[PDB]
This record gives sequence, C-alpha cells and structure tokens, in this order.
Amino acid sequence: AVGIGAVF
Amino acid sequence: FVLAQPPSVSGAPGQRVTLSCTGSNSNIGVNYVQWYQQLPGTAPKLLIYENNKRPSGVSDRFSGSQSGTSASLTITGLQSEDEADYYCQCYDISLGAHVFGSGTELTVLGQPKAAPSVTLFPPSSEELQANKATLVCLISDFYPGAVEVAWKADGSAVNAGVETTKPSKQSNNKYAASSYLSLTSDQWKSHKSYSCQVTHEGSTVEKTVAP
Amino acid sequence: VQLQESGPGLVKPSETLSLTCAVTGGSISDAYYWSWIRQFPGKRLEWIGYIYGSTGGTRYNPPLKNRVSISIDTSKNQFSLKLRSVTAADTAVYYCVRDGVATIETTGDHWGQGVLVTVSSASTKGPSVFPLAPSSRSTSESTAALGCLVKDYFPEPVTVSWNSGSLTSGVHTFPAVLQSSGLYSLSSVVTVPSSSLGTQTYVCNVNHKPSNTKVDKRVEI
Repeated sequence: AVGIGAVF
Repeated sequence: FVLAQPPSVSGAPGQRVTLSCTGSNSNIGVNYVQWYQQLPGTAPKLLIYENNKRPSGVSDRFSGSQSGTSASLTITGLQSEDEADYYCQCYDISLGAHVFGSGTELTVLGQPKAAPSVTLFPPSSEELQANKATLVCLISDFYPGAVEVAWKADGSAVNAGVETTKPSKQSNNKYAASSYLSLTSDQWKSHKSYSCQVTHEGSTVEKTVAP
Repeated sequence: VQLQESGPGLVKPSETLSLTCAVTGGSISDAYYWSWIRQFPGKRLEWIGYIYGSTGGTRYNPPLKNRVSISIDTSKNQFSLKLRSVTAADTAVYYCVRDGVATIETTGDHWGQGVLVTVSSASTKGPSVFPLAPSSRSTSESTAALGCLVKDYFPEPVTVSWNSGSLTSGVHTFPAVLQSSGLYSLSSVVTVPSSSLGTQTYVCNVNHKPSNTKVDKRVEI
C-alpha cells in the first residue's frame, strides 16, 4: 500500500 | 512497541546516517515497511512505502531497505532541515493491526550557538481595567534548547506568580519559550520597573518595562 | 485530494468521542482505505481502524473493536469515527488519512491536520484576549513587535492569525503554558515596521473552537 492500506 | 527503534541518532552535516527498525517474523519479516517523517507541529509525512519506494517530492537523499526482520531508513548528505522524528510502520499478523515504531529523534550536529531574542510586554490597559496585570516575556531563536528565566521587580527577585514554558523547537530548529508574571493592578502600579532575565549558555539577555 | 477533521473539543469520561472527516477533491466511494490514526501526548502513534470506500467494509485495531465504529456518509462525502466509553487514556490528536494513489509519481498518502480531543471532567472555559502594544522605547527602533495575549482557557488548542491571515511574515505564535490553576495561556506576536503604526491597522484573530468562540482584537497605539 502507498501508506496504510490493504495488508498485502 | 512491536517495532523497536533507537530513541536518538545524530549525524554531522553532509554525512550519511541510518535509522534502524527492528521487528519480528510477524511484521517486517513478511509485510511492507513504511517510513514517516514528522516535523514540529505537523502531521506525519510519508517518506518511504513498500520497503523502498519513494513518492514524488521526497528528496533522493532518502532511501529505504529491508532484510529479514529489520528495516532501515538511509539519509545521505545530511542537512539541518532533516531534523525531525522518524517512525517506521508495518502490519503485524499476530496482533492483526497496522503498527508504528517507537520513533527515532534525529539531531544534526555542529549547529552554531544562537542567543535568545527577547520581547517583554507590559500589561494591557484593558486587563488593568479588570484590576489585573500580566507581563509577557517572549523568547525565541536560541540554540541549544536550554534557557533559564528569572524575573526581578526593581532590584529584587520575584519568587511567586511566574509560569514559564519548556523550550520547544521551531521550524528553523532553534527554540522558543515564554514566561508570564501575573500581578494585580496594585502590584504593577507599586513598583518602578519589572525585568525579564533570560540566561542562555552562560550569558543573559534582560528586558525591562515600567508603569 | 484534501481531508479535514471536525472541530477540537472536550469529552467527559465515559462518554462517546465522535469525529467526522470531510473529503474534497475526490470521492469517499473510491477504492481507497480511510483510516483514523491518533497520536498521544508523548508522541506514540496508534492506528485505530479503516473503512474501504468502495464497500464500507471495516477493520479495527482488535483491542478497540468493542468500542469503535467507523462509517461513511455518501451524501456529505465524509467518513466518521465513534469511540465509546472514553477515558483520559484516549486524549490524543486524531488524524483522518487516506492511502495514496498507486502510480510511480504518487505524492504519498493524504493526512488531515489532526484534531485535539481531550477527555476530562474539567469544564470548558473560553479565553480573555488582550492586546500587547509595544512599550514606548520599542517603537523608537526600526521594527516593533505587537501581539495578543490569550489568557486562561481550557482545553487546548487555540489558533491565532493576523489581519485575517493576510499577515504572514514576522508572525510567531508561541506554545501555550499550562498554569497551576489548570488553565492555559499563550501569546502571538508579529514584528512590523515602526513607521507603519499610524497608517496600518493590526488585528489578531483568536479561535478557541472547544468553546465555539472567536475574537478579532484591534491592537491600538
């Protein structure tokens, strides 16, 4: 993720 | 803190420094690592994502790397405007959460000494109309971050009614503080002059105000 | 493109923290993750949870799952946080954040400005705002400093501008002091050319959102 997002 | 970071790391200007982030097989070992920079008063800013990618507008002196259960932020050509807090961030499978590191404070060494600039204000007329008087002593642009503030009324020390902030870092990496002497109208009118004395690296700058 | 949290404030212990983030420059329904992240005094960062714009699916930090709810409102293009049964441990700065576009020239993720929520049984109190006009000898110099004293408020924060934001250079707003009474004071000062004290008007704009109060104070001669 570009930051905090999908875990993988 | 599941991601352990050195609380403080320092470098000389122009040098290369590496900020470490130590994790486990349930986070850094398996999931992407992000790096955030936080300057005083501002939200965190993404410097690195997905272990080693850099967004547009982040200087190329910053670069990220990961191996095993450890990750690293690398700064080349170190500058004073790189002084900030740096956090690593990853996802932890066993906690099921996105987590932040404990944080590393980066100081750039060899910055020149700077004496505090000092402004002292008398009480406003309209605060005096409410029968009160606050003297305000504003202190800015000193380095390093330690200062001592003492008040005097005519000659003598004032030992009551003073509230003084801790120094806090400015955007330009120098420091600011302020100090408040709270009096009544009659106290203010009673003495001939009041003084704010600021001691910094063994010398003092003093300002005076009179009724 | 831009995220803005709702206003700062006081919450009584055991009650419910309720925040909203207004989004502009993009759709709350886009395929992005909308997070709440807080930073405590002491600087520790904690991820609270997120909601996915396209589906409304949520994930929460597991210790918080029984207390927290994140939601989306399409009509207002905004998302919200509710954290119940709050205690002094929940005093923190709360940020809304969205992950960044996945293209090579991405700017990164997008963070709001953060909103201070303080949990306390103490009562809210708005400030007195007093003008700081320079002593006589300072007007004799080439530049003069004038300012505003914002005295005896709770809780943090207060913001100061000068002349409605049309005066930037020379402005310095100092961090507040926490007094023994338990109340805050801060000062804002701007340095200006001494010649201008007759021509120009100087007004400082104090905003204390926790008590819904705003004061525009003229600094007189």
